[PDB]
Parts: sequence; structure tokens; C-alpha cells
Amino acid sequence: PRWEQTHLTYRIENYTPDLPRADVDHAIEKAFQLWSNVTPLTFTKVSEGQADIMISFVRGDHRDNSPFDGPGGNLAHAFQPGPGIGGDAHFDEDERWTNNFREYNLHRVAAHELGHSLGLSHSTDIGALMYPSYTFSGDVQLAQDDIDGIQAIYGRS
Ligand SMILES: [Ca+2]
Ligand SMILES: [Zn+2]
Ligand SMILES: [Zn+2]
Repeated sequence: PRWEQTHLTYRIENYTPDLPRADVDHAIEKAFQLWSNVTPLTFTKVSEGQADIMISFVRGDHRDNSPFDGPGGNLAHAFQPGPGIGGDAHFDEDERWTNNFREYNLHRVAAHELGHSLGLSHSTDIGALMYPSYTFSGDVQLAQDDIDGIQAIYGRS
């Protein structure tokens, strides 16, 4: 299953007080641009109406079958790309999100969750951001395994 449309939209339900929204929007917009920068897909932010991808922050159990068990376990998750709650993305607001090489980088995890919404799967390539184990990579850029994978599905820009 994949999006049949060539354009998609996204909306943030709220900004966590962990970091200013001005810094979060950039991190999120920067991730979408990295994906569109290599794919003919386009992402438009909407301040009203529904969004193919809804992003929100939740704490502890939030009406889901995958409650967060402390700072351990996964730091976030998303539903398969589909109507209803599908395509939604929840972030563990119990952890401390930062915008640099501190404990964790929100943009690194954001790109990872966005990769799943695109239908991408994990990989054993260390240079792949979809790597299961977290790793600090100087600059955050896409890998060829990821570019060829998303381009193979849609094509070149
Ligand atoms: Ca956790
Ligand atoms: Zn959830
Ligand atoms: Zn994953």
C-alpha cells in the first residue's frame, strides 16, 4: 500500500514545551525537504482541515496498544499509511528532545518515522538513517540505499 497521490500534506497538533515551535517546524520542514529534494513529491503544511500525516506528542499510555514503558523501549512509533489513524505519528514526549548531538536528535528520529510513512523498511547499512540502533552522524543526509529505494518506488525527480 502506498499513497496514490503525488502530493501530501501534514499538520502539527501542538508543540511540546521541550523546544520552541520555531525550532521544531524547521526540523520537521527540513526532513520533508530532504525527502522531496530527491523525490518529485511535494509537502504542504496546513493550519486547518485534516492532513494526510498528523503529527502529535503524547505521554505514557495514550489510548494505544503500545504504551511507553519509561525511557526504555522505542522512543516513538507510527501507524501504517492508511485512512483513519493510519499515517499518524506519535512522539514520546516523556523523553528530552534536543536539536543537536545532545542525548538524542529530534530531526534524526523524525526522518526515521517519515521513512516508515513512505513505506520504507529498516536496513543493515550503517550509513542508513533507517538503522535500528541510534547513531550520531555529523551531518544528517540521506543514503544511496535510501535514495535508490524511494526513487525505485516513484522514480527520479
Ligand atoms: Ca520510551
Ligand atoms: Zn501512539
Ligand atoms: Zn523504525
